[PDB]
Amino acid sequence: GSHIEVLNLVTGPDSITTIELYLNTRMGQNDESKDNYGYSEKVTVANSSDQDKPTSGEIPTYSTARINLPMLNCNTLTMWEAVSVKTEVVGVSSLVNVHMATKRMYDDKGIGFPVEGMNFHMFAVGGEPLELQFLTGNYRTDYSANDKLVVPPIKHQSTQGLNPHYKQKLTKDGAFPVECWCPDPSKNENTRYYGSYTGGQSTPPVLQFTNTVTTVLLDENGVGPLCKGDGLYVSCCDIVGFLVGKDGDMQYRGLPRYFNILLRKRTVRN
Amino acid sequence: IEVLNLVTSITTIELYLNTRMGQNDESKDNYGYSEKVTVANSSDQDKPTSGEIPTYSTARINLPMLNEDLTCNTLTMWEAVSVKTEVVGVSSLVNVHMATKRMYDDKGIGFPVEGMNFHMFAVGGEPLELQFLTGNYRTDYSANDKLVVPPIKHQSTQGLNPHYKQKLTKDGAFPVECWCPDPSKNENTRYYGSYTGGQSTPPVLQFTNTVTTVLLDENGVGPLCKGDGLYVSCCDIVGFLVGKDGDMQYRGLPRYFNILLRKRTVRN
Amino acid sequence: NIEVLNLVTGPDSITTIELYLNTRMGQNDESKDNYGYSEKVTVANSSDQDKPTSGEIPTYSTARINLPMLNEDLTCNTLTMWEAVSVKTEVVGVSSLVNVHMATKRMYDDKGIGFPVEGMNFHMFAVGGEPLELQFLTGNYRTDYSANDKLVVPPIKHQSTQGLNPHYKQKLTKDGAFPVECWCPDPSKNENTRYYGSYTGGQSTPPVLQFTNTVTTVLLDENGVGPLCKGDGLYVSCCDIVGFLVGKDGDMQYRGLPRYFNILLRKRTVRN
Amino acid sequence: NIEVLNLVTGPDSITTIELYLNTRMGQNDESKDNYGYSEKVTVANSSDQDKPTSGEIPTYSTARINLPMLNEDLTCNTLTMWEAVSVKTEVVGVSSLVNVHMATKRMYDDKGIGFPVEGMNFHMFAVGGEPLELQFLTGNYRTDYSANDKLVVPPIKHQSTQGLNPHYKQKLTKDGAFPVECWCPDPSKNENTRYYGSYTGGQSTPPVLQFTNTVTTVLLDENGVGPLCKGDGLYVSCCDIVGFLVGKDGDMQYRGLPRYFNILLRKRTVRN
Amino acid sequence: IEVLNLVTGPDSITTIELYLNTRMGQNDESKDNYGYSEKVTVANSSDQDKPTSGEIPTYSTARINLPMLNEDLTCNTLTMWEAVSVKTEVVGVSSLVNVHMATKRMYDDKGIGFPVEGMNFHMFAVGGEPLELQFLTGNYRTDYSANDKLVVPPIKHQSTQGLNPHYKQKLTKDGAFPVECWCPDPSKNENTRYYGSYTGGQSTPPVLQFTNTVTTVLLDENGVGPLCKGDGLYVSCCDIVGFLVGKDGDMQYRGLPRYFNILLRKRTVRN
Ligand SMILES: CC(=O)N[C@H]1[C@H]([C@H](O)[C@H](O)CO)O[C@@](O)(C(=O)O)C[C@@H]1O
Ligand SMILES: CC(=O)N[C@H]1[C@H]([C@H](O)[C@H](O)CO)O[C@@](O)(C(=O)O)C[C@@H]1O
Repeated sequence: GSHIEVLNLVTGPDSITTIELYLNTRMGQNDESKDNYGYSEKVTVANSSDQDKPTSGEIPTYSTARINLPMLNCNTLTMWEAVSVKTEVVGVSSLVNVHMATKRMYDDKGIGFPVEGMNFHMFAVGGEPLELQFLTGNYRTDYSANDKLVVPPIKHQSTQGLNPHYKQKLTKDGAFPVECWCPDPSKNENTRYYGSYTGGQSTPPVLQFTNTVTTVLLDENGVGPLCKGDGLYVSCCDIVGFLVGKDGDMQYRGLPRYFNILLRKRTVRN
Repeated sequence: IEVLNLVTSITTIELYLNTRMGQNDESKDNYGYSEKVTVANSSDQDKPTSGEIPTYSTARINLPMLNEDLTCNTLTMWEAVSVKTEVVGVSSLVNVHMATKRMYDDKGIGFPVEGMNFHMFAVGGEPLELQFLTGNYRTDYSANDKLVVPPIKHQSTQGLNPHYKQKLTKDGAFPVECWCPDPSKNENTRYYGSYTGGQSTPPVLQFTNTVTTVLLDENGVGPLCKGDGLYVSCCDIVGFLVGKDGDMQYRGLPRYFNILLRKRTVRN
Repeated sequence: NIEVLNLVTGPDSITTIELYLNTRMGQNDESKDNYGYSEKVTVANSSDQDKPTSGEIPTYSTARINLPMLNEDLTCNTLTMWEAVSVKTEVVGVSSLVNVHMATKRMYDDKGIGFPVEGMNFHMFAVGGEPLELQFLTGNYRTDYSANDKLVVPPIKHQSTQGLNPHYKQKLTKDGAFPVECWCPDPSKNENTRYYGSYTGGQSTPPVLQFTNTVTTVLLDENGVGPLCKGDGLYVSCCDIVGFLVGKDGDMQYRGLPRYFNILLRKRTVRN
Repeated sequence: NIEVLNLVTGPDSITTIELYLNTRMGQNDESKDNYGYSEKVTVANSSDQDKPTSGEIPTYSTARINLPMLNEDLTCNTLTMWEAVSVKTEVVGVSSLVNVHMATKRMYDDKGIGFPVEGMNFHMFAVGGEPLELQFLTGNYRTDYSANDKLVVPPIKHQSTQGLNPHYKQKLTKDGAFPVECWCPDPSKNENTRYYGSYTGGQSTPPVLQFTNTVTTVLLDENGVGPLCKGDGLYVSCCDIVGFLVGKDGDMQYRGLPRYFNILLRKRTVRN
Repeated sequence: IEVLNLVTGPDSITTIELYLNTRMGQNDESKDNYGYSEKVTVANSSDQDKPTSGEIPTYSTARINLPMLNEDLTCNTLTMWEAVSVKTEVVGVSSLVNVHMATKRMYDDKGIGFPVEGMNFHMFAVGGEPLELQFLTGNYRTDYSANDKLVVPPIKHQSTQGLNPHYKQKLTKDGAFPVECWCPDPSKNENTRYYGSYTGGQSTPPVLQFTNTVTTVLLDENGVGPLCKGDGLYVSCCDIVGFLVGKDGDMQYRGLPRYFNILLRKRTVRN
């Protein structure tokens, strides 16, 4: 029904390190050598809810990585503590393109449709894998066209709400569908996550990019994510809209995300 | 309640509430949605079908029973200090392959869940106090006798008539469309709500585990839990699912709560 | 104006006033159908034949509240007045807009939802120590209000009233009588009132509304002085249009919601 | 460059100026029909035949206000100037946009509301101690303004004026005469003026407007110095376009609203 | 660069003022359509995506010479100009209050001409060296050979539809680097501050502000601003305010100029 012991900071030289990385988008065609890279395959639409079987590659998934940190280690131990992150979406300016082979405005005389519609942006930084809760708009969705997707082995009506028997951890890049996995708010004590969704059909994307913003990862007690086994975990998804082909066929478009994470040495009980 | 000193003594309570859009049985199809919306032919024959009406989610939590010294003139109560609350499953709206109407002459995406959004939560030391107010005084709720609605109707209930009140004491039973928070009461509850209307309006939603909502009032006093009960209420409508033929259903999402409480001494 | 002196201290120096105002959208009789809405909107054939029907015009809501009497003697060197310090105010019944089964026009070839109340939003409130002072300004100087002689409008019309003509003023002294479309707060007066307003227009625009019991609006001015209640009267005014209800055949009515107020006042000494 | 010294204190060291400016949308004669609107908008057949009709072009509103005389000996090493410290400004008549019964196009097969005034919004104001300095910049260098010889525009046309050509400048010295479409604030000058503006475009966009008497805008710069009023003149300028009125047959006109100002000034000593 | 103390006293501060005109595609100030692109064209297929010359917006940029600081470049410390703050505005916003140009129009040829509307893209950067760029495109197959004055990579690969760090550049030429395929490199630009926004969609209302009252601080979290290498200050921007829709539905980008007023101070550094 209703429901690590942190000591002092280590000071002096080499008590701080920074980790820098980017994650490329996982919209469905996730192979950097292939023509549709950075987009999904063409979206298809189920005839009925009990025949909802998306094609292989039409499904966005989370991006994720584990980064090795310098090895630190007794009655106490030292852990890396994530203090802050500077993060930005890369390639926003690529959306200033209206000459691609797309549907166009004004009786074939106007601009090509820009990438537009649904936006979904999330990132997470933690000291262990992001903990996931299963929740879907259709419990009957059949993911069997792509056995590389990680989804529950059984299906039940209750998964259109919150059924806590259906959980996971984000342990693989380009494998956990966004549409059915979300952060588990009853866990993730050692991760910070931030997300937004703007829906609708052809909604204008609203995006910003700057190298001047720092996000503090410390909690209300002044403690950041503590990196278990000297691993830092970073996850994200950045859907910026749909590309609309000549005939009306549509694909998700995603952009990469950059991270610069500041960490510090923290002594902990052992 | 005359509030005295803090006891120096803390606890947290964690829970979620599932949405009550109308199909509220977790074992059946369409859980977390309403039944198909229907439309009255006239205002004097406005009788929603059973299960097409969203209602408030709510629960009462039994807190740890505090020692009380009835021989003395003070008592200890739990005081709700703050809450971290989030809508769960927002990413589930990133789905345009469901059996829905679709864009661009049957070649484009399925329509995502879109349209009206309604988001509210409340945390208090007693049931959320409600005021009746409706868009149509004549609405007939008799297709579902489990709904809690007034026993009589009157034209004046399209505005504020203070003779029509209730308390949110049952989950999945009080229609959002005719009950709102009573701003003349709720001295011992904090509530927060928003509505964004229109037909096919983009949902705009956020989720994070980093935001704390302070529940202390202007005197530094949080909700005080009468009889060791903590009351949590919400509703989170994120839009409508548009079926192939244009039939529509409300879609709602669950809400998570993590409430911090402390012991407070009060006059008995 | 009033010469403001020190605050009065002690255990009787504060009071609070709580009230609500029901909306005045046009059908303002609580015993009748369509309460809280206007009558059906009609459209002029030409600007010189612009005569709204009775009850299709929203008006301001207003009340004067009697405060506890101060000053048993009025011949004194100084007097005491109630000073409004702050207000907690909310729009009531926002959740009532979560209703798409009313007898309305509907989406997707008669299969989808009923249209929710949507379109133009207009929200304002005022708290003062005397009636809200008003300036006339209209979109059409020729508008003929004679279908309803209970509306308070100027007795003469002139072209210049489509801009600001300071010869056309009034005070908000009657509930449900001053049309919103032709009367606005007079920004050259209202020294003893605080007012706040917003407008979001367009045809079928989503209403965007909030409600909470946690927000206090401070009424003190830049000198730390709130509205001072002349004759021990507190004046509260508002209007809250949340959109239009679209009937089956396309006919439309304004929809308004009530507003709640909880006002904190304190005793202030003034020169007499 | 004026060298600022100390503030002058004591009685009579502060003054206030209150005024309003009526809108200059194109029909700018308060005695005539359509005051506060433009004439109907016309559309060029080609960029080399872009000759707007007289009265279809919004212009800036502006006034020079004579301040109280600062009488003093002019031969000494200091002088006194009025310094504008802050302004409270509001758009007047926002509630007038709550009107959907005017002779307009209407919604839902001639059954619904008249279209409210909607679309493009442009709001700007400026307070300074000399005229607002202007930069010419246009969307079409060939625009022919000769239908109305009272408009102030450059005497020559050149392709480069579709960007910033610093040889094309002016000063806002006349009300209802400088078109908004081709004159903007010069950001390389205006050291002695503060200006603030916003534009929201699109075709039928909802106007989003606020009004309150509770907001003060500080005019002091980063060094604590406000506009200094040369020759005891205070310059106020604005434009407030709130959208278009859509007539029965689809003909459209700009609609503007007046703006109110309350400006606080103080005496400042300057080097002579 | 090892940053030491501020230089104080008379002449320790200077200001730079400039504007940059927009580079939408027709970038010749003596010709018609200046400040706009040429007419937008649409590829028939992905492998025939070859924009016409002049239809492609590029970044504006300039390097400004600052007062010379070091007569002897072999001293054990040197002085550099440090950019502290910038006041920047988009110029000519009021020019968008124009609905009588030769455009498509509303309401069955009776209403207003369409105003410039749709996609907005706004960015500026101030730094002590050229803005560092990362290549990223919506279509690796885009053929820029209709205009060999555009600076783009000679070899393009599918991986350029995401972030491939092998594809970088520096913004060293005005009116030459297309916005559609070059963005700031977030893994570099340690000595530049950049700010950008994009609002997309088809006919979206432009939402724009202008004022002379806002100062943007360029100091980083350590209190250090961009340090001007070789006494050069680098300013870059792009301000797309939408499209002009011609009578027949043909569309062109419209851009506006941007003004900058930059305050700089003398900073000692190790040499
Ligand atoms: C709100 C309302 O009154 N709905 C009524 C509906 C609608 O008028 C039509 O279905 C059109 O949607 O008709 C019913 O026969 C039905 O379908 O069950 C009765 C129901 O009470
Ligand atoms: C604003 C206005 O002038 N309304 C007038 C209307 C409208 O012109 C039409 O009904 C079209 O809606 O016509 C009336 O005969 C009516 O219906 O009562 C008189 C009324 O004065």
